[PDB]
Amino acid sequence: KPKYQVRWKIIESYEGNSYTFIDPTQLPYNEKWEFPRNNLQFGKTLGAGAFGKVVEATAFGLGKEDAVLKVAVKMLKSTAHADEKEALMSELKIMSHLGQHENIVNLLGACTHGGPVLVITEYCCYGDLLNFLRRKAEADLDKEDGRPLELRDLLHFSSQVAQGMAFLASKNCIHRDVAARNVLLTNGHVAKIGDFGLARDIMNDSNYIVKGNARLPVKWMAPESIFDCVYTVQSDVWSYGILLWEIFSLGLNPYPGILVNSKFYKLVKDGYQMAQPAFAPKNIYSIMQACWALEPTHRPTFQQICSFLQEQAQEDR
Repeated sequence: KPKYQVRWKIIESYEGNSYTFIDPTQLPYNEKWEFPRNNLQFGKTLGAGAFGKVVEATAFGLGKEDAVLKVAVKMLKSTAHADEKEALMSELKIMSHLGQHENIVNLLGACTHGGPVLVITEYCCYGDLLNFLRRKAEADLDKEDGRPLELRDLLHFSSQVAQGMAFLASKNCIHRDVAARNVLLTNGHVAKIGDFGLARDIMNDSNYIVKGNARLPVKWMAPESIFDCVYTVQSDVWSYGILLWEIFSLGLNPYPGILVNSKFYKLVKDGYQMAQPAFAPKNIYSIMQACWALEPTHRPTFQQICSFLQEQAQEDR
């Protein structure tokens, strides 16, 4: 139409050489997540998109009777396209199924009776990584005032996302939209990877380009995804290299000013790459370059990258 959808996938297998993915529609909703709508106290909108919004709420009695806890709750618009209504449910499901991790935005519960479906996730008080970076980069002190960004901060964001990604990969999960806009920062500026597409307006985002069938983040995509339509863990690693660029350029748009052709697609497949970002050390740039290997199997792994970046961040004796 297009409709709202999150583009995560989970592999069943495995055996082709072809992938068969889980149909989330057939997954069961575990009722353990159910939370009373009235035990939520709604607050400010964290982001409102074309298909729905993401709202901050205060939850009472979640996981413990006395608990008071700031949460993020996802919801669709009143005029929801019949499903969608299911995509939000899928949702949820894929996400039950994955389990918890420190560096992913975690599911906390859901409201499925007494009104429209609500999905309760972890609240992230500093918002998305992209805006944070851009807000610290802007030169005006009435807006932002704080400690100056340093290399160690950028390494922390990078290793924290890599770790979250290493987890998903371990659980046969392909994100399909790793990007600074989808990394959210929690207490102590700890990075978490999720999907914040509901909060954004996809129809007027120059990052999402009509590629025949759908509207895809082509600048963050491996050549074989464009191609060719192949998505893998290695394909998410390519997107991570783009994310690395996003981080070490402090929020600049990838391939800045490049006319997204053709042609552009062919040039990338024939091995065009972005120049070194302003604030990337040579050795971080060489991670980017490795993430953009034309041979998917020559790309590094999230765990490798994670370890390397945790090592680099280590303050000397």
